[PDB]
Amino acid sequence: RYGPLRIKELAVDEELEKEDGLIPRQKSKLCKHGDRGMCEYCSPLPPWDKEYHEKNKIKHISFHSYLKKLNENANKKENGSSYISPLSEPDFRINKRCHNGHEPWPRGICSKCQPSAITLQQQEFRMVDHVEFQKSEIINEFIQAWRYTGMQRFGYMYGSYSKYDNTPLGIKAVVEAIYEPPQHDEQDGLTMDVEQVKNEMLQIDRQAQEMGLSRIGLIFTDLSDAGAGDGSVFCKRHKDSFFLSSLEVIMAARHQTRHPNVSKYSEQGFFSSKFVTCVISGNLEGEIDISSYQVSTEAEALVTADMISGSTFPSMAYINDTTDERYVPEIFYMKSNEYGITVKENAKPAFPVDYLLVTLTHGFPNTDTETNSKFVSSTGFPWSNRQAMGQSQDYQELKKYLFNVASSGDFNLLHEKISNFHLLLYINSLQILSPDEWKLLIESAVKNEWEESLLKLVSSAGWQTLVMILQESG
Amino acid sequence: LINGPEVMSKMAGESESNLRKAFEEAEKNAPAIIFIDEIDSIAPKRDKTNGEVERRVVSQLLTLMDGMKARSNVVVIAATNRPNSIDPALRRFGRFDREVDIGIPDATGRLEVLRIHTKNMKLADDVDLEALAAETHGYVGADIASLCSEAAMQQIREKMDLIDLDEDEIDAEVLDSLGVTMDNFRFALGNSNPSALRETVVESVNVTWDDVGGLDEIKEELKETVEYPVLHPDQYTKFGLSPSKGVLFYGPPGTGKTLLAKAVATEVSANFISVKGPE
Amino acid sequence: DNMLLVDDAINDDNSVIAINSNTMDKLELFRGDTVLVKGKKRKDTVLIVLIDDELEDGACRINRVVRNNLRIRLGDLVTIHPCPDIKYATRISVLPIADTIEGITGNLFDVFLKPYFVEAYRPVRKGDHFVVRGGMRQVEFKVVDVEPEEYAVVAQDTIIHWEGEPINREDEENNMNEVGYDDIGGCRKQMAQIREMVELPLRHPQLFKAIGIKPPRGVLMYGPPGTGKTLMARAVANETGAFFFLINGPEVMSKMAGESESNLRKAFEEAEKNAPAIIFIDEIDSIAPKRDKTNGEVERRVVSQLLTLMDGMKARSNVVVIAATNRPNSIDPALRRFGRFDREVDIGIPDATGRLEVLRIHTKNMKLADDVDLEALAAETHGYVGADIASLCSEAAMQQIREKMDLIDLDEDEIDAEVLDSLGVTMDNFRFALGNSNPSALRETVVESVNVTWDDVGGLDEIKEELKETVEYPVLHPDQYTKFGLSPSKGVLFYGPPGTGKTLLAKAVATEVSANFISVKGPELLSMWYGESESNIRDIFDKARAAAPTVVFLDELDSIAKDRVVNQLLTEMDGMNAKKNVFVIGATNRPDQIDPAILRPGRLDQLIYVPLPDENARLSILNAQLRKTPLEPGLELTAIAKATQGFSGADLLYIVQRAAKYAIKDSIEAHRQHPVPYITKEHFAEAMKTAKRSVSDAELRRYEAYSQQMKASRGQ
Ligand SMILES: Nc1ncnc2c1ncn2[C@@H]1O[C@H](COP(=O)(O)OP(=O)(O)O)[C@@H](O)[C@H]1O
Ligand SMILES: Nc1ncnc2c1ncn2[C@@H]1O[C@H](COP(=O)(O)OP(=O)(O)O)[C@@H](O)[C@H]1O
Ligand SMILES: Nc1ncnc2c1ncn2[C@@H]1O[C@H](COP(=O)(O)OP(=O)(O)O)[C@@H](O)[C@H]1O
Ligand SMILES: [Zn+2]
Ligand SMILES: [Zn+2]
Repeated sequence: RYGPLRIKELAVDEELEKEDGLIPRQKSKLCKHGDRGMCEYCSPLPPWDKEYHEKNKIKHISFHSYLKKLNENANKKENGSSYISPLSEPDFRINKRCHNGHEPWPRGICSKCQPSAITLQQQEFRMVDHVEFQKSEIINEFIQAWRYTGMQRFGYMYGSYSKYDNTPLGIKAVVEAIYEPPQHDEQDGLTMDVEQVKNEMLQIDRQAQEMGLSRIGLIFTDLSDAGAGDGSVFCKRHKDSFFLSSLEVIMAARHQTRHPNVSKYSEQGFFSSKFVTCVISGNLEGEIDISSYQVSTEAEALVTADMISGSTFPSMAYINDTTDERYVPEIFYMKSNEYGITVKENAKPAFPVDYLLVTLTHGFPNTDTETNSKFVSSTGFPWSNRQAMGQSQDYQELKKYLFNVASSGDFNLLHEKISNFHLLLYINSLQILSPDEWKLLIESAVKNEWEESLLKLVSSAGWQTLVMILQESG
Repeated sequence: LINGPEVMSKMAGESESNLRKAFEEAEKNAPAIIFIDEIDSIAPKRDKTNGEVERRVVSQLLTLMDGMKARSNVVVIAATNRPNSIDPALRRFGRFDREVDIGIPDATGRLEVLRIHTKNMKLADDVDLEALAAETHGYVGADIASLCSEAAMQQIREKMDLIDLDEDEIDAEVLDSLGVTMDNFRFALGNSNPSALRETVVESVNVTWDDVGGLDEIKEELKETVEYPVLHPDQYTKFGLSPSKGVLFYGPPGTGKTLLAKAVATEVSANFISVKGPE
Repeated sequence: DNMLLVDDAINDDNSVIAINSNTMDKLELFRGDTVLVKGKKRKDTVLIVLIDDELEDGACRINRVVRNNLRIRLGDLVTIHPCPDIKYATRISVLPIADTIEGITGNLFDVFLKPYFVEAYRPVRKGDHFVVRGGMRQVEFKVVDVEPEEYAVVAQDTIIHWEGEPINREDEENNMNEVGYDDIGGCRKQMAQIREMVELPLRHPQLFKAIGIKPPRGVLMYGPPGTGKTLMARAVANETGAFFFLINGPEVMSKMAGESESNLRKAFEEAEKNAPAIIFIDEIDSIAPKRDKTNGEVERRVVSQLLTLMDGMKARSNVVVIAATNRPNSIDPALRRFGRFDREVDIGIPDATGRLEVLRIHTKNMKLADDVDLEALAAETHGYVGADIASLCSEAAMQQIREKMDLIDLDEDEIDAEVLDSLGVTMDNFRFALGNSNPSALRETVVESVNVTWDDVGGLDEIKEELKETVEYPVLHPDQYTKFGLSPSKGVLFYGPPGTGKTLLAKAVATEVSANFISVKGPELLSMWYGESESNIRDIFDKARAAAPTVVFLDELDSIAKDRVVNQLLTEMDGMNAKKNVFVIGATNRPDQIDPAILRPGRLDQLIYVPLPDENARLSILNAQLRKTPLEPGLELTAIAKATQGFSGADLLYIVQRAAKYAIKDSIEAHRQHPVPYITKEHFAEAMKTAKRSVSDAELRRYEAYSQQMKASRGQ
C-alpha cells in the first residue's frame, strides 16, 4: 500500500507511538570536546537499549520500544524501498497450495513449502508490562471463594489498558472486576464446557463493552493448604519446579490467539494479543502471593497447528507426531550455558516450557493517590455463578440489599450501591429496565457528574416498577 | 523435490534437518522419487569448500544415501552440469553409480524442439522450420526457446508502428494481425548467441564417405580399424584379439582430418567429442 | 477530440477549467461538470468544467496551481474525461506548507479554508495543491488524505482536519523523483531498448498472450560508474507507473547475519503480491560477486537465496528485475542463463550531442551569464560521463562564488540581495572548472561512438574501397550474403610503419556502418597479461556483443602477440557468432612477430598494408590540421608538402605544433613588450628547419620487402 498500513487501534498504541522515549544523558567525564557537539557517550540513549533494562532489573523491553527498534533498523525515508512491514506473526502451518509442479501435501511436497526447522527461544519483548488490581477486595473475594468451598476457581478479569511511566514505553492493564463463568471446580483441577463458556461470555462481554470495560485476561487459583496452625500454602511453583505446567500454557496460547491485538505495522493487522494470565500459587513462604505470565508469540502460533500436548512431567510439554493435515518439523530449543555459548539441543520426546513464557510484574495502586476506580463495590450483592456455595442471585437478596437505601433517599449512599458490577449485570439480565434507561443507569454508575442522571433514573417509571416489585416480593 | 541453492540458503543447522525430513518422508510414502536438482551446490568438489557446514551437509547427504539402500522403492535422481564437480565420494557403489550424459541435439533434435515450442505462435505461412533447424548448429533447447521469443519480440516491434502505446488497450484487428515472418527468425538468429560450445560437449555427426575425396586406402584402413570391432565383435572374440584403441593422423594442414574423424564416428554411429587446440 | 490545449486561466480557483463551446459540444460536456483531466507523467486531477467561448476551438484554460500539479506547461495537450461517479468527501485531512504559513496567527482553517470550501463543492484528490488568498496573504496547501479515497468532493458537511505539523517545502523539490524521459539525454538508444523491453510486457501484456510467448524477464544493465544507470531505471519505472521496489546492494549487505535473506524474501514477496511491479536491484555485484571473491558462508547464502527467488518467479506474474553492475564479469556466472538476467544492456560515454544535452539539462537552474557557449564546452569535453559534467557545473558555480566573494562580509550572516543578483557563471569559470576536472571513465575500456568520414583520411582510395567491401556490404546487404551463401569476414589486420593513421581508418570504418567503437591499447593488454586490470578479454567481447554492431580495436598487438592472453583471444574470436556484426581490427608495426595462429583462416586473416601518405595526402593532412587556425592570407602549403617527402602524419603534426609554438612565443613576447593574429610563413620555415623523419630507410625497405613477399605468396 505504498507505505504503512491504515487502520485505527487502541488509544494507548497511538499515544505511545507519538512519543520517542529517548533517555537524555549529560556530559560524561570521559568526553573530549567543547560544550556543543556530542561524541559517543553524551548521545541520548535509545529506549530499546538492553544495557539500561538489565541494569535496572527489567527483564523485557516494553513491546512498543521493540517496534521502535525494528523501525529504526530499516525503512529509510524518501528512498531505499516502498515500505516493508517490520512485524510479521510467524506461521508454521504447511502451505496447502504451493504447486511448483507438485500436488498438495497429502500426496506430494517440495522444498519450497516445507516448514523449516523451528528454533524455540525465549522472547525478549513483553506486550503488556504491568497488571494492576484496583483494590484488594477484587481478589480477596475470589480467594474467599476457595476458602469457603476449598475447591479451585477460574474467572476472566475485565479492565482497560493505559501507559506505565515506570518503564520505557510500558503498558499496564488495570483490572476493574472479575466474572466467574460456570465451571466444575474440583480438588486437583477444574473443568468447564467450552461452548457454554463462550456463549455466555459473548453477551457478558457485549454488556461490559456497553459499560466501557474489556476482557483482558483469565485468573485461576492453584492453592493447597499447609499443616501449620494458621493458613499457610506450599510453594509448588519455583525455579526448580514448574512455573506453569503444559495444559495452562496451552489454554493461554489458545486464548491469546482468540484475542488478537490490532496493530498498524503488519500485513495482517494483528500481532501478539495483549492478553495477560494471572495465577495464584503462594510465595516461598506461606503467603498467597499472585503472579502473572504471558506465552510468547511462537507458542501462540505453535498451538494453533496443534504440535503440542500435555506430559505427565509437569514442567515439560509433549510433542505430537506427523500425520496428514498436520506437519511437525524438528523442534530445536536454544539455551545458553555458563561459558557464554548458545547450544541447540533437539528435544522431540519433550522439552521444558520455560522458553515459551514472559513474566510480568503484578502490583496494586499507590494508596496515596487519586482514586479513579470505576466501581466502589464488590463487597455486596453476591457474584454471578456461586451456586456451589450458598451465594445465589435472586429477588430476595436484592430486597435485603438494595431496598431500604432506595425507599428513603440519601443519594450519596445509593450511588456506591448502584456502582456494583454484578448488580448492574443482574438487573440488566432481569430485562425489567428499558434499553435507554439501562444505558443512563450505567452512565450514572460508571461515571462522575451523576446527580442529574441519577435523579432522572429514579424518575423513570422503570425504576419505580423495580422498587415496587422488589418491596412487594418477599 | 529438493533444490541445491534452496537448501543452501537456509540458516546454519537447518539445511540438514530439511534433508533428513525429506528422506524420512520419501521412505514413509513409498514408492517415491527424489530429484536433487543442482546437487553440486550442496556437494561441490572437496577442495572448493573447507567450511564446517559445507562438510556437515555433504556427510549428512552421504549418510542418508547409504541408509536409503534397502527394500524401499525409492529412487534418487541428481543433476549437475559438470560431472567432476560433484564430490568424488558420491560416485561409489550403493550411491550415484549409474550416469547419464545429455548432449546437444542434432538437426532432427533441433527440428523437434522447434516444433514443440513453435506450436502456439501465430506463425506466418512463409515459415521454413526445416531451414532454421539446418542453420541452427550448437543451439541447445534453451537457446531455441530464446530464439523463438526474440523472433516474436521482433515481430511485435515491427508491428508497433500501428500500435498506440499511450492507450491501455489496442484495436482487436491489430492484435489479431500479428504474424511471425521468416525474416524475424533470421534476425533472431543474428541476435542470439549460443554458449554451449564454449565447453566440451557430446554431439552426433552425419558425414559419410562422400563429402571427402580420395584417400581410398586410408578409408579402408580406418574401416578395418574401427568398423569391424564395432559391427562384428563376435569374430574378434573368436580369434581372441582385442581391437586397437587409438589412431593418429598426420600430414599437411587442410587435408580434411576432421571430416575423416566425423565419418569414422558416423559409420559406427558413435557420438563425437572434440578438443580443439585452444582447449 | 479530448486533446484540449492548455492555457492560463483568468480565475484563481484551483478546481475550475474553462473550455471552448465547440469542444464542449464535441465532448457533450456542460457547465459545472466535474471531469477527470490527465496531462503528463500519468498525473490526474478533477476540474469543474465551465463553458468559455473566448478560447479557440479545441482549447482549455487552467490556472497555475493545476498546471503545476499536472506537471505540464502551457500549450500542451490534456485529455478530459467524464467523472460522474465522484462521491462527497467524508473526511479530508490537509496540512499546509511551513514556509507559506510563516507569520500567521490564529486558526488557519477559519482564516483560509472555511470560506474556501463552504458553498464551493471543490473536488479534491490526494497529491493535489490548492492556494487560498486571504486578506493580504496567499497560502498553499496539500491534499494529504481524502475519504473516500483517492479523491472526493468537499461538501458543506464534509469534515476537514487541518491539525498536524507543518510540511517542509524542501522535500517536494530536493526529492524530485518521478523524473520523466526528458531528464535523460545522450542515451536514446539504451533508453529505447529498456522501454521496448519493459513497457510492452507491463503496459500491454495482452500482446504476448495474442502471440502466445513468454516475454523475457531478467534485464542486466552495465557500464562505467556515473553514467546514469540508476537515473534511467528510475525514469523508466516512474513513466511505466508500475510498483517500483528499489533495492540497494550495500543496504542489504549491511544487515546482521540471517537478515539479508529475510529482506530479499520479503521484497520479492511484496513485489509478487502487487503485480505489476518492477524490482531494481542496484549494485548487484555487491550482493553476488564473482566466485573467486569472498568464500564466506554469509557471502554464499545470500547468492543462493537470490538465485532461488529468481528461479521461483516464473509464473503469470508481471515482475521485471533490473540489475546494475560496473562490469559484466563481476556478477556470478550463474546469473547469466535462461530464466534469469539473460538480456544485457551496455551504457557508454556520450558523444558531443549527448554532452550538450546533459549540460542543458543540468544548466537550467543556474544563473548563467550571457557569454555561454554550451556547444564549445561540449566540444572541449571529451570522455566526460554525466556525473563529471554535473561536478563541472558545481565547480564552475563555486569558482563564480569565489570570484564574487570580495563583495561579501563573511562575519556578517546576512548578504545584500543586490550582490546575490550580480551572481552569474561565465565562460572563464567553466574553463577553470575544466582545468580542475578529473575524468576517470577512460581508465578502462568503454563503448564509444565516433564520427569520422572518408575525409580525414587522405588518399588510400584502394584501401578505402577494400574496407568498404569487407565491412559495409555485410552490414547493409546481408540478404545478398544469404542469397549467395557466403559467411561475412570477421576482422582484418592493419600493418605498416607507425603514424600512418590506422586508428583513423578504424574510426572511419566504424562510423560508416554506424557501429559503436571499442578501443584496447597496448598498456591495457599488458595490464591484462599481468592480471592487475579490472577487466578481461572475455569481458571486452561480452560488452562488444551487448553493444552490437560493434568494432573492437587492438593497438600494438605485437606486444602481447610476440601465450595465455593470445589463447583467450583466440578462444573468444572462435566463440562469437558469425552473424553478429562484430569486427576485430588489429594494428601492429611488426607483422612477422605476430603469432601465426592469429593469421589462420576464420580469424584475423586478411592483412592490409597501410603505406605512408603521398604528396596530395600530406597536403590534405596539413590543411585538415590547420582548418581551425588563423593562417597568413595568401599562404600556400604546397611547397611545404612537397619538401616533406617521406614524413609520416605524426611528423606533419609535429611540424605544425612547432610552428604554433613559435607563433605563441612571438605573440607573448610582443604582448609583454606592449598584433600577430595568425602565423606567417617564417614560422613555418623555422619549424621545418627542425624537421626529422620518424621512419628510417631500412625499416621502410623491410616493410616493402614484406609486402612484396605477401604479393608473391598470392601471385601465381
Ligand atoms: N577431401 C578434402 N580434402 C581437403 N579438405 C577438405 C576435404 N573435404 C572438405 N575439406 C575442407 O577442409 C576444411 C577443414 O580441414 P581439416 O583438415 O578438417 O581441418 P584442418 O585444416 O584444421 O586440418 C573444411 O572447411 C572443408 O571444407
Ligand atoms: N543523462 C544522464 N546521463 C548520465 N548521468 C546523468 C544524466 N543526467 C544526469 N546525470 C547525473 O549523473 C549521475 C548518474 O548517477 P548514476 O551513475 O546513475 O548512479 P549509480 O552510481 O547509482 O549508478 C547523477 O549525478 C545524475 O544526476
Ligand atoms: N590521413 C592521415 N594519415 C596519417 N595520419 C593522419 C591522417 N589524418 C590525421 N592523421 C594524424 O595521425 C595521427 C595518428 O596517431 P597514432 O595513432 O599515434 O598513429 P597511427 O594512427 O598511425 O597508429 C593522429 O594524431 C592524426 O592527427
Ligand atoms: Zn561527549
Ligand atoms: Zn511446494
